[PDB]
Amino acid sequence: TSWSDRLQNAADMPANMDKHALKKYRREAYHRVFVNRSLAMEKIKCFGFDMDYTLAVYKSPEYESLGFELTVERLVSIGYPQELLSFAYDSTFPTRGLVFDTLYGNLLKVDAYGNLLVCAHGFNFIRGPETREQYPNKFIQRDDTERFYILNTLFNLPETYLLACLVDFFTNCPRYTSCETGFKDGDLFMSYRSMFQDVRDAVDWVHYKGSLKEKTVENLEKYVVKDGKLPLLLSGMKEVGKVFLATNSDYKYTDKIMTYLFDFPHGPKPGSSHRPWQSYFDLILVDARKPLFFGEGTVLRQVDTKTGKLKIGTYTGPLQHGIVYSGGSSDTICDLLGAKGKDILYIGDHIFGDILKSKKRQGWRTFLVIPELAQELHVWTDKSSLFEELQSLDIFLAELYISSIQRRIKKVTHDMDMCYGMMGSLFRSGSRQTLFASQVMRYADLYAASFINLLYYPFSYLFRAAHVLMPHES
Amino acid sequence: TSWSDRLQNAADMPANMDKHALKKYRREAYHRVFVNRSLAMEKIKCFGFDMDYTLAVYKSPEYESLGFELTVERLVSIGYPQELLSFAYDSTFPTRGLVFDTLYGNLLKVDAYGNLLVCAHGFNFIRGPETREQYPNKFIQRDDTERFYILNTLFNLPETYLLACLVDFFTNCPRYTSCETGFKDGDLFMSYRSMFQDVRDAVDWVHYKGSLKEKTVENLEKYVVKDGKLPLLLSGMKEVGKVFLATNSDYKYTDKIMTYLFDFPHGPKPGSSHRPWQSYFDLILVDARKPLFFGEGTVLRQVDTKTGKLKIGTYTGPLQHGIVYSGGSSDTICDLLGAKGKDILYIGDHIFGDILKSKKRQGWRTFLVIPELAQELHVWTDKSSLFEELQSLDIFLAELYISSIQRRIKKVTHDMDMCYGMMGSLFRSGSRQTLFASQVMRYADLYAASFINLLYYPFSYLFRAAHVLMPHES
Amino acid sequence: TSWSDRLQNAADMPANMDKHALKKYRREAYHRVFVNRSLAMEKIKCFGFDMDYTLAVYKSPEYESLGFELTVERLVSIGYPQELLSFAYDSTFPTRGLVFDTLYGNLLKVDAYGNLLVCAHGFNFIRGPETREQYPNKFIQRDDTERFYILNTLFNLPETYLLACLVDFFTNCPRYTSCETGFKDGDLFMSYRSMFQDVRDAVDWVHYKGSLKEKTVENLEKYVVKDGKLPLLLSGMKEVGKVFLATNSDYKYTDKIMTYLFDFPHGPKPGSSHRPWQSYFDLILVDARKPLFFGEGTVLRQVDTKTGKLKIGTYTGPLQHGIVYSGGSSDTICDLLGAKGKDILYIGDHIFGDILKSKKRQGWRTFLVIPELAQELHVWTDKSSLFEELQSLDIFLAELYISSIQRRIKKVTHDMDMCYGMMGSLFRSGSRQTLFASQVMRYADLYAASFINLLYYPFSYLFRAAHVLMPHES
Amino acid sequence: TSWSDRLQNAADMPANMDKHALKKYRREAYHRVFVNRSLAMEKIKCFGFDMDYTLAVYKSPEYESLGFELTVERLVSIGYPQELLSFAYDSTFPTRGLVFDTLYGNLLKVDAYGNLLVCAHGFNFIRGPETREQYPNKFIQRDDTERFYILNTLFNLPETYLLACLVDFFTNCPRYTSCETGFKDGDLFMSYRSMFQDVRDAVDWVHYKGSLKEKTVENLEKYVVKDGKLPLLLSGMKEVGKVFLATNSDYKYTDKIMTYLFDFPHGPKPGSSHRPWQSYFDLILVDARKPLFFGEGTVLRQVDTKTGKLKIGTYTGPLQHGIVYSGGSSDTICDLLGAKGKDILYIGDHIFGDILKSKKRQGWRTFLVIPELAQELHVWTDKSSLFEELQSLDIFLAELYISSIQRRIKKVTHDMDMCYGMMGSLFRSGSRQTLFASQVMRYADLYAASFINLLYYPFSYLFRAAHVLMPHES
Ligand SMILES: [Mg+2]
Ligand SMILES: [Mg+2]
Ligand SMILES: [Mg+2]
Ligand SMILES: [Mg+2]
Repeated sequence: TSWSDRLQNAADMPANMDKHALKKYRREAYHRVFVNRSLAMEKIKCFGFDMDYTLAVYKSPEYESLGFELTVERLVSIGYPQELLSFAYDSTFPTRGLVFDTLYGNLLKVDAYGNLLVCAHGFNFIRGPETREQYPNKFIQRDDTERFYILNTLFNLPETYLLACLVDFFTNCPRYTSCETGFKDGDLFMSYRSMFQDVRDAVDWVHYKGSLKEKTVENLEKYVVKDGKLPLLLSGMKEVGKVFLATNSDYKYTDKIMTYLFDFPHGPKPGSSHRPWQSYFDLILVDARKPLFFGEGTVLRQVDTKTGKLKIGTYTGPLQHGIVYSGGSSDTICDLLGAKGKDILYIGDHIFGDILKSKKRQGWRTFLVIPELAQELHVWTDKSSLFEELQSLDIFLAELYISSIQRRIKKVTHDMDMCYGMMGSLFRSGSRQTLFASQVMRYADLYAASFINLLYYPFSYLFRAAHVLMPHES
Repeated sequence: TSWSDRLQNAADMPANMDKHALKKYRREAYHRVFVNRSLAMEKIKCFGFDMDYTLAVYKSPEYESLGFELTVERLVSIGYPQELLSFAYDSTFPTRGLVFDTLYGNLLKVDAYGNLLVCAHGFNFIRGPETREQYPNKFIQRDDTERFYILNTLFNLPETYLLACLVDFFTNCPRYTSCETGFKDGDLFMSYRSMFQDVRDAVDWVHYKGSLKEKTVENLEKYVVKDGKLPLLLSGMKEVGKVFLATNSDYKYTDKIMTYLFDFPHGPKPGSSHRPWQSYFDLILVDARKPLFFGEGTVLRQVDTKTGKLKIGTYTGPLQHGIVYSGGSSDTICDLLGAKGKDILYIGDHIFGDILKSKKRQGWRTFLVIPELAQELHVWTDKSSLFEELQSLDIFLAELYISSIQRRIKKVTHDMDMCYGMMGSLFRSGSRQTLFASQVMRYADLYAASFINLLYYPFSYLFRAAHVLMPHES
Repeated sequence: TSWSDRLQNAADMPANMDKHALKKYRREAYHRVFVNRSLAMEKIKCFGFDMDYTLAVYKSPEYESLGFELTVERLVSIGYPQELLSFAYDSTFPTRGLVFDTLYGNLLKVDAYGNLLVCAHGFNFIRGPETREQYPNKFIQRDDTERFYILNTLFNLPETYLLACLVDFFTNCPRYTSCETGFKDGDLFMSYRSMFQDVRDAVDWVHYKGSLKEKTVENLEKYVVKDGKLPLLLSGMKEVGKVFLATNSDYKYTDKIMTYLFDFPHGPKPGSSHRPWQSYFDLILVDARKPLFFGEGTVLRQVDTKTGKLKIGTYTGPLQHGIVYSGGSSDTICDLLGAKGKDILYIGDHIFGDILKSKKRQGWRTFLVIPELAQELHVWTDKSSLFEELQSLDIFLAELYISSIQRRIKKVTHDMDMCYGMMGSLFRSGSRQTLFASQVMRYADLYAASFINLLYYPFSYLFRAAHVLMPHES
Repeated sequence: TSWSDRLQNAADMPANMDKHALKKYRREAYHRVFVNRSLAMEKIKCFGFDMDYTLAVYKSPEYESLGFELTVERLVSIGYPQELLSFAYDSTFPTRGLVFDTLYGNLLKVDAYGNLLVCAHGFNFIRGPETREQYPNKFIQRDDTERFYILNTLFNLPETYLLACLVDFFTNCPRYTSCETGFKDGDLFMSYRSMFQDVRDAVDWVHYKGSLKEKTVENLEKYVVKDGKLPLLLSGMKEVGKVFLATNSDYKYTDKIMTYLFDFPHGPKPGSSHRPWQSYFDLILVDARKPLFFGEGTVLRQVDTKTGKLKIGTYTGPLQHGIVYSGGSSDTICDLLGAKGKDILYIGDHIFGDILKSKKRQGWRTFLVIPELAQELHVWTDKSSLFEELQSLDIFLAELYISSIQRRIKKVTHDMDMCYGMMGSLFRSGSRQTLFASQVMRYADLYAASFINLLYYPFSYLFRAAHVLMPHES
C-alpha cells in the first residue's frame, strides 16, 4: 500500500456534500488540511494550481520505476556499463529531500541547519564517528551548490535511488578502484561529480527528449491518479473566485493529462453534463518556467491550441475566453485576474519552486501538496508509541543532567525511522526535524496529502494556527 | 531610564558567586539567558566575542546622539542645507530593524514575510488604506537590495532617525517640491535613493574618517558601559575552554576600548592583581571583515602591537603568545584553536554578520546580545495586561467566525506599541512578530540583554528548549 | 563559377613537385600564400587543423542552399507562415561578415571602427542620409552583443540571406504592420530581435538535431570539395613536424568526412598504398569547443572509436597511438606534443574562434583559410581598372582641397562593389576596408584561398612582410 | 634636456601667425601633427580636452620625483622598511607602457601580440634564454588582469621605477629570502602581488588623500608647463566650433591649474584683455570618470563654483552660461552641444581612457598627446644611422635565407635602445614595435608631442594618411 494507493482509494469515494458528513470527514488526519499560519479562506479570490504531482499525481512505485528504467537505459546508451540494466527500482530506499554530496558520493539527510542526520555511501549507512572523517563538524553548507544537490522533488526519487545504485556498483565492481572523490578505471577517472552530472542529464533527457511522456500517456490509468471529485472542487472554487493553471509543462502534454483527469461521464457532480477541462479555468498558462516565473519570468506568448504550437510574437492583447498563455510571469496572473498576492492561494507540490518562491517573491498564500503524506500519516499513527517513547527518553536524559542508556535513544530512533523506509521519514529522523519539515512549516501556509481536502471545508472557513511567542515572551 | 542605564545599573553590582544566589538571580528575566535551541554548555570548548555592542556597549542616547550630530555635520559640510543643524537626536523615534524604502522614502516595519506592519513617511504614520497606493499587497520583497535597506544594527539608529528628519524637512520646506520618488529644487532633483546614499556615506565617513572614534575615546565614561564582572566571566571561561576576540575594528581602537573595559584596580575578582586585557584571550583577531570572514575571508596578517600597524606580508606562522592577527577567516580560528564549529559559542550583537552567517556558513553555536532588551523587558512586564487583552481579543474575534469591534484591536495595538516608542517594539507590532524577532528565533541559539548573564549559570548547564512538532504531528 | 568551383578545379590537378614548377605555380595569386607578418616555416614544429571549411570545404551554393532549405523548413514547423517555403537561396545577396542589427532589422557592412559602409533593410539598400535617422553618427558599437550579431562564418551565409528574406516578407505582407523594431499581427508583436533569435535557434537545430549532417554524408560528392593533394601535403608536414586535428565536430561526423577526404586509390602520392586518415595525425581531438578551447577548455575525454561514444571519465593517461581525444584545451595539445605556441601553425577558417583567439590567448602562429578568396581574387584582377580609377579619383579630390564630382566616387564605388555581389566584397566597399579585412590583417599571420597552397613552398620557406613604421618614423 | 624642457622651450616662443611662417614651422617634426587616418578639420565642430598631461603638462623629472617621494613616504608610514627613504627617482630607468607581472615580479616591455621584448627583475635585465624558464613561449596574455598590470599613463612613471627599486631592495637585503613569487621574512611572506597592490594603493592615496595636489599648486612654475599660445589656439577653435573640457579632476584642482595656465597679462594674443579660463569653454565637465564616462557614465551633477562643492541632486536643466557640470557621460556632451561623434575631436594623453574608449565606444575623432615625443623625436633623428643599420641588417639576414652575425643585430638593437633609456623607446625595441606604438596607430587618428601643434595648420586643413591595402591587393 503505497502513498498513491491511499490517494486512489480516497479518490474512488464519491463526495457526500452533506455538511455534517464533511465536518466528520475532515476531522480524520487523512482528509485534513493542516495549518502553519492562519488563513481566512473568505479572503482568497483566486485559486491557482500546478499540474504535475498536484492535479496529476503519478502512481507509485510504477511511475518512479518507469523514470528509473528509462534513465538507466539512457546512461547505458551513452556508454555506462551493461550491468546497470540489472538494477531495479526499489521504493523502500529513497526518501525525498536528501542531499547528494558530489565530492564524496554520499546521500545525506540533514536538518534545517545542515547537521547530518543520516549519511549513506551507496547502500552503506555510515555511523556517527565514521562520518567525522569526511564531515568533521557533522555539518554541510547546503547553499554550496557547486558541491551539494538537494533532491527535493518527486521527480528526483528515481535518481535518488540510482545515485546510490551507481556508487554501490562501482565500489563493488573489481574493474574500478574506489578513491575518495570517485573511481579509477585505468587511465579514466570518474569523479562522483561527473557521475552525478551524467545522471542529472539523463533524467532531464528522459523527460524532455526521451519516451517518458509517450509511455505515460499511452497508459494513463497505470500512471495517473484520477478522482471524480476534482471537477466538483474546481467548480465550487469558481463560484467564489477565479481559478488558474500555471504549469511548467507544455500545452500538448498538459492537454493529454488534464483531459484524462476530467474524463468522466459527468461534469462537477454525477448526473451533470461533462465540460472540457479548460472551462474550469479563468486563465491557463503553460511553459511557466517556475521559479523564474516569480521574478522576471519570460515573454508572454499565446498557444495555438489547434496545433499545440506557439503563435509567433509576444502576446500584447487582453484576457479572453479560450486563450491559452505560455511563459509570462506571476505579474501576468495578477494583472489579468485583477488580483493582489494575498488574494491568491497557490497550490503545488514543489517546496522551492512553487511554495517558497511565490511566498518570498510575491507574498502569495500557499498550499503545499505532499503526496507521500497519505502514507507517512499512517506510519505516524500506527507507530506513535515509538515516538512517545523517544520523547520520554529525551525528557528523562535531560532531567538526569546510567547515561550510556542513550544508545536506547539510538536504537528506538533507528526502529522508528525504519518503519518509513531506509532513509526514514520525509519529516524527521527520530526527534530531529529534517530541512524539508522546516521548509514546510516556514513557507506552506497550509499543507495536506492532497488539495482535494479543501473540498471538506466551507469557502468561508478560517484556518487557525497559534501565535508564536519568543522565549522571553512565554 | 534607557536600556544602557539598565545595563550600567546591573554592571555596578559586584558578583555574588554563591551558587544559591546565582540560581535566584538568573530566574529574573533581566539576568536570564533565553533559549531558542537546546545547548549543552559542557560541549562548548571555545567562547568567541565581538567587540562593539557586545563587550563594549555604547551608552544611550549619548552615543547615538554623537553619531547623529557628526553625520549631520558631515552632510552640511558636503552641501546639505544649514537647517539640518537644528535637528536633534530623538531616542523615542527609531526602533532597530526598520527598512528604508529608497523608491518612496518610507521607513517600514515588516514581519518575517515582508508584510507591512508600520509605514512612516518622515514623521507621518501612514494608515492602512493610504499605504495601498504605494504597496498594493502591503508587502515588500526585502531581498530587493537595490531598493530596500534594512537598518538592523545599533550603529544604524542615528541614521534611522536622520532619514525621517530629512524626509520631513524637505517635504515641509517651501524651496522644494515633493514628488513620488524625491524632491525638486528647480533644475535639481534629489531622489530619496541619492539622499539615502548620501546619509549612508556620511555615517561611514564619520566612523572611518571623521572624529567619532576620537570623541569616543576622549570620554569613555560618558560613552561606554563598564562592568567589573567582565574579567570574572572571561577568566571562568578560560578555565573550561579557550577564549577569542574576532572584531571588525582595528587594533588601535580595539586596544583603547578593551583597555578601558578592563581598567579596574583588580583582575578577575576584587583583591586580585590586574592583568592586561590581552591575557584573557587565547586568540585575538582584528580587522575581521565579518561577514566575509565566514566565507573566504581575507589574507591573514599580523599586527605590530607596538606601532599598531600591520607587518608587511601574509602571516604563515603558528599561534603564539602575544601575537595579534588581522583579517583571515573563521577557518583561521578553527585551525589555530583546534576547534570544530559546534565546539564554538560565538557571542555578538549583529543578527546578520555575527549570528546568521556564523550559524549558516559554519554551524557555530550562537549567542545574540540584544542591548535594548534590558529596557524592552521592563515594558513587556509593566504592560503585559495590554498584550493579554490583545490575545483575548484575537481569540474572541476568531471564535466569532459586532466584528467592527476589531477597531478595538487596532487601538490596543497602538497603545501597546507606543509604550515602546514611535516605531514600537523591536520584536512585534501588536500580535505580529517582526522580521527581527523571527531572525532571532531562527539563528540565535541563545540570546540575552547582555552576555554577562552567562555568569549566572554553571559551565555544565544544559540550556533547554522544547522540541518543535509539525501541525500533523501535534 | 562559384568560389568552390575554383577550388575544385585546382583540386583536380595532380601535384607537380618539380621545384621549378612549384616556384612558377605559387607566383600566381590563386596558388599563393599571402603574408601579414613574417613567418619562418623552419621554426614551425606542429601543424594544426580545423575541419569544417578548412580540410572539408563545402561546395557553393549547394551547401548553403541545403542549410537554407532546412532552416526554413524548421521555422515553418515551429509555426512561421507557409510563404517561407517559396523562398530560395540566392548566393548573389549575402557577403560574409555582415552585422545584423536586432533593434531595427538591418544588415550592416561596417569598417574596423564600426562606421556604416552599407545598410540594407530586407532588400532595400538604404542610402546615406536615410541611414542617419536610425544611425545618427553612421556608427555602431559592435561589441553591444545584446543588439548586434556579427555573421562572420560560412555557416552564417544562409541565415544572412534568410534574415533579409524575412524582413522583406513581413514588410510586404499585408497581414503585418511594419513598426520601427518589428511587426504587428493584431495582438502579437514580433520584434526583429525575437525573429533573429528564432532564426539562430533554427540554424543551430538544423546542424545539431536536424537532418543537415545526414543529408551531407549521403551525398559527399555534391557537398564536399575533394583533393588528392591533401595527403601529399599532410605527409610532407609529418616529415618535418607533428600534425594535429582540433575540431568542434564530433567523432562520428569527423570520421565520415575525413574518410571521404582521403578516399583515393592511393596514399600521399599516386602509386602509394592508401593509409587511413587517422594515420596522418599525431593527435586527433574532437568536440574541441573553440574558442573556449583556448582558455579553460573542458575536461579531457577519450573517444571509444569503435562505438563513437565517449568513454566514461576524464582521460588521465599519455598520448598513445590510435587514441582519439574529446574536449580538453589548447594546453592539452602543447603538453602532449611538447610544443610552445610559436612552434605551432594553426590552420582554420574561423577568424574569431580559430585565428584571433589562438593568437591572442596563446601566441600561436596562424593561417587563415578564406574560401571565397578563390573567386574574390578573380574579380579583383578582372576589375582592377575600376579600383585604380577609384584610387585616382580619391587622390584628385584630396589635392583639390567641381567637388560635386564626388558622386562619380559614389558611382564607381557602387559599380565595383556590384561585381562581387549585392553586399560587395568581403574585404572592402570601394576604397574602405571592412572589419573582416582589418581582422584578417591583424590576426592572420598568413592567409590564402586554401591551405593547400602551402604545398607550393618548401618547409624552410621564410614568408616575409615589410616592417611597419609609425608616421613620425616614416 | 627632458621632454618637458623641449615643450617649455617651444612654449616660450610667441606665435607668428603669418601663414608662410606657419607652413615652414609645421614642416619641422617637433611642431608637426602626425596622421594615422585622414581627418578633414573642416568637419570638426567640437574640440574637446582632457586636463592633466594634455592642457597641464607636468614638468619632468620634477613632477615624477615628487610623486615618487610621496609614494615612498606613504609606504614607510604604513610600515615598509626605512631603507626605502634612501631611494631617489631616476628618470633614465622607466619607459611608459611596461607591464608589471605580479606573479614573478618583472617589468616587461611587450609588442602588440604580447611577445616579450625586454624583461627586468629589479634592475637585472634578463636575457633571452633566461626568460624562457618563466615565459616558455616568450609571451604573456596581457588581458589576464589578475596577473598583469599595464603601466600606460604618465602618472605611472614613478611607480614603474618604484616597483623595480623594491624588487631590487628585497632581493639584495639579507633579512629576506627571495622566492619565485615573492619574499620570505620569517613567518611573513610578501608576494610580488601584495607588494604591487600596496604600491598602487599608495600612489592612489598620494593623489587623492595625500599632499601631492597641495605641493603642486604651491609651486606651479616648478611643476607645470605654461604657454601663452594656449588661449590663442582655444580662441581660434571657438571661432569655428565649440570647445569643451572633460576631466577626471575635481573642480577645485581644475580651477587652480587652469587659472595658472591662463595667467598672462593678456588674453588670446598679446595686447588683448585677459579673460577667465572658463570663458574659453562652451561646456566644462569635471569628475568625468573616464573611461566609464564613455559608457553609462554617472549621474549628472552641477558644481557650486563659489564653494567648489556639488549642489545636491541630479541636474536636469539646460546648458547655460557659467554652469559647471560634474559626472554625466559622453552623451551629455553630444546632447548639450548638438554634436555627433564624428563632429568631435577629443584631445588627450590617456591611450586607453581617452583615446581608445572614445573611438571604440562612440566613434569620436581622436588626437593623442604624447609628451615624451618631444624628446623621443630628438633621439630618433640624432640616432637614425643606428636604425637604418638595423634595417639593412634585417634585410641582409632575410636575403641570406655567417648568420651568427645576428648577434650584430642584438648589439645594434641594444645600443639604439639605450639612447632612449634603460627601458628603451616608448615605441619600439630595435625593429620591433611596442604594444603602445600599435595602440597609437590603431586608435589615435592624429598625434603629436603637444596639442599646440594644431595652431600651425589652418582649421580647414585636410590631414592625410595613405590608404591601407591587404597583401593580396598590393
Ligand atoms: Mg508539480
Ligand atoms: Mg558588534
Ligand atoms: Mg571551420
Ligand atoms: Mg590626462
